Amino acid sequence: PKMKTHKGAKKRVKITASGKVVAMKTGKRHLNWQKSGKEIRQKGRKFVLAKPEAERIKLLLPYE
Amino acid sequence: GRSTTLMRLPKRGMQGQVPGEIKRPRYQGVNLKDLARFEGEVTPELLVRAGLLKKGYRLKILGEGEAKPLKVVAHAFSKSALEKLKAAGGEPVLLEA
Amino acid sequence: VRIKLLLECTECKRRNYATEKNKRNTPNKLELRKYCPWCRKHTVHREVKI
Amino acid sequence: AHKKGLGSTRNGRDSQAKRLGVKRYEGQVVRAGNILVRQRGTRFKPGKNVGMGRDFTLFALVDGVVEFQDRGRLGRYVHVRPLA
RNA sequence: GGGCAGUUUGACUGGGGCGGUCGCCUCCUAAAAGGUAACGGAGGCGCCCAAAGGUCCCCUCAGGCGGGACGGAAAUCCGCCGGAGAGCGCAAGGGUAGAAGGGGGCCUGACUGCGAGGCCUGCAAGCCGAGCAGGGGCGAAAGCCGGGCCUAGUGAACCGGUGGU
RNA sequence: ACCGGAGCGCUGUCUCGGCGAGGGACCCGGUGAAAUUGAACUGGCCGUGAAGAUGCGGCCUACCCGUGGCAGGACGAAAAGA
RNA sequence: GUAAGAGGAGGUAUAGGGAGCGACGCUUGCCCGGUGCCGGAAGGUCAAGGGGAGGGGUGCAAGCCCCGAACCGAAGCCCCGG
RNA sequence: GGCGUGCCUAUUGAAGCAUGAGCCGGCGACUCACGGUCGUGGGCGAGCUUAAGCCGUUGAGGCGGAGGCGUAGGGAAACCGAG
RNA sequence: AGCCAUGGGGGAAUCUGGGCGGACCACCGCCUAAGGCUAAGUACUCCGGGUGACCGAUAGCGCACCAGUACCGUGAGGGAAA
RNA sequence: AACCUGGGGAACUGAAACAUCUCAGUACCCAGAGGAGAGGAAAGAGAAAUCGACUCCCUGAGUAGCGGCGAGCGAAAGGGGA
Repeated sequence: PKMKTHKGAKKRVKITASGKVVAMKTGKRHLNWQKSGKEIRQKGRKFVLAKPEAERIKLLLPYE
Repeated sequence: GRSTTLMRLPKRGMQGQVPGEIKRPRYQGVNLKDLARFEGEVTPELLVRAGLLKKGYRLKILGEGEAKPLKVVAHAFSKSALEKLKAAGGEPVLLEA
Repeated sequence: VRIKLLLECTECKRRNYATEKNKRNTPNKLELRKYCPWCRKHTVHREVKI
Repeated sequence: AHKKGLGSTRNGRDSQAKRLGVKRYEGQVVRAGNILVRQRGTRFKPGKNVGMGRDFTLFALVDGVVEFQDRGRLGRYVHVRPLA
């Protein structure tokens, strides 16, 4: 029956409604202290593509 | 080996607690190039079973398009779209008086 | 290693941070070193917790 | 098969060779950002319209044409001159 | 609470046990970029500093001969010879005195919002960062400051904890 | 009806085996299996080959086919190696 | 056996269950440090429970609901000993 | 008389002294159900197309717009809006 | 962490009574509990007939002809051929 | 024989291990009920001063939710009809 959208990556990723899957930056959690603002403002967003074609698929049915 | 590049991190602010989703007044973004396509009047009943709309609550006139001496009917009006009413049009909010 | 314990220099004016590290093994007490928060200028910056 | 006494070591570890060298040569055009040398010490030294950040590495400031400089009594330099 | 029920019991390897090991950095093996395998070579690292950061003013080694209470192949000073073998936290490599070394005055840019563009590489991270807008230190000024001569001082994501919008 | 060691009498266990005996086999007569089975028109040396050949090669004895008998090879059958 | 009951046993500690060596004749040494077994009205921690100082939301208010201290608690492991 | 080391499988690699296989007749393995997704044949056009079902049918079709698709995305959100 | 259901323990009232609007208190709505009967459209194939871009004795149901007979094993059950 | 409501309730697998989970309250055991049953007239349903027993088909929609927030699991209102 109807394939199930993967609730997970659905609950945690973006793709601009043109087809370019663009995600969210990590390595940002339990660090911060000896680090600097450079890593801060950089640790504000992310990118990606190529295998996020397979991920663009994994989204599935409602596309999104 | 690793998780499916699951190294990504979730944010999904309010991914729904459990009692359900917020029963909220959803919308309908629209353009005045669509208002330009038809003259006369753009009420709900017309635009719903024609145009776009589809049984979906508040309409918001906006975007670029053309200014014409016609009547619209919606619920919220963008400041930009409010200015295409200036050149020619009508401004009807929330119906009931 | 500790005795050099780390801290997040919280500023007054109700928050805004910059992160550092102390030095208990040095006469360093608390530290209100002059730094610049996300909002404003080079104002104050004190010391809190770990 | 009576394999008499053997031994063991410690010399199995090897650091990872990170890519080194100069990236541009005389001619190419940098565009503010196009780094040019991943060097250790001053094997090459910056000058006109060429910078050098924290790793000893010369890079880009202008839309320049690359050139070198032999100086010996100071070493070797890498200069950039765009249009003028 | 082994009387019974249920799973776990890594990988390593000149056939297996044992030891040893899984990450990073140094330079050989690397055949003049890269780069590369071995129970092939020798090694170091999971820390550090409110000054060991910062701007400006200043001085410049090791050692070599001669000379000196204690010292005395080494204390230290002096005279001269000495262009980096000194020192540059801890491994080296490399670079360095036309400073990055050693002393001092005023501070405190281990800033905020970004981010041009490259190195690297499957990805993911890692990486150098013009220049811009706020504001601040130094210096008359030119100009410098988004940590320390550098190559390790690391841990994706959820699950939570505190302060806060 | 348990494992060593030694002496006595006795014996085909051995030296060294010979004869005979009935029954299998061998010839005729009645009937008639099996595992294995790609096909074979299937000999040997010296080398060849993923290391061990009738078959490749520089080369061997020998008319065609059979019967009794021995057991070396077909990496021999029993297994999808204890 | 979930039990009901059953066996044990219409037996009674010269009995019935377990372990250990396996006639009889001679014999049995060191240690409670561990562990288990034993024995213990001090002491420690500690489950639900009792409790209520403080405390929150809310309604004008009476109030309803939740967070919840001090102190009390055994079995157990530690503790004293055999 | 010149030339010639079976087949399949397996393998860095077979005449292999690795194996399947005596011979033959026949049976016997890449489909479909949902959805996606790229390319394709057409009706359509800022538009498309109905589902259950109902009417009819005796291999006879039409009707039924709920709904999905499409025009606005951008912030997780409130929401701002070709920004 | 709601509502339903309930095993224990504590244990109401009879319409400002009760339960719910997702912990809970305030405001506003919903509906009257702890006893009961209900056709219709649903679901299926022992079975009647009817049909098929279903098969033709290795196919087809296992069983086309006396198939749940032979025969396997005490047994549950296996399962032909023709 | 199937369909049916309750009374108990698996393991293999997926997660490339594996206990939360899943497989599924699914196979399977009991019992009973009948062409039907089961169910069933509102302490409902839920945001508007909205509808109004039950079962069925559809969309709602893999949506809303759920989870070592992994595998994966996964509904109700509304509306179109019986």
